[PDB]
Amino acid sequence: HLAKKDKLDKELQKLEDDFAKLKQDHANDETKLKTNKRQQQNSLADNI
Amino acid sequence: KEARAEEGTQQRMYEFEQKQLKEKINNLKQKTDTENMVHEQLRNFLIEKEDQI
Repeated sequence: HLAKKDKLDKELQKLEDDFAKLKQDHANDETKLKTNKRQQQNSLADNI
Repeated sequence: KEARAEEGTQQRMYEFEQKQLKEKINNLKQKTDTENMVHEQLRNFLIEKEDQI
């Protein structure tokens, strides 16, 4: 059972690393989109 | 009987534990997929909002 557990527990670190990088990319994309949208709103407000 | 039943119960618990543990890789993949789906929805939202503005 312990060997089963040890073999099962691997391939996990890759899951966490890939998800962490994916979440970093998600946050960067969301921040960029929000900043661009806010800049568009700034342009609209200056026009107004 | 002690020896046999104790080994049997030990294996029962080990197999139940293996059942429980052979889900964490699936859960990590599901978590990554759900994060991707949330990012997809929110990115569509952000792009649509910026385009409308």
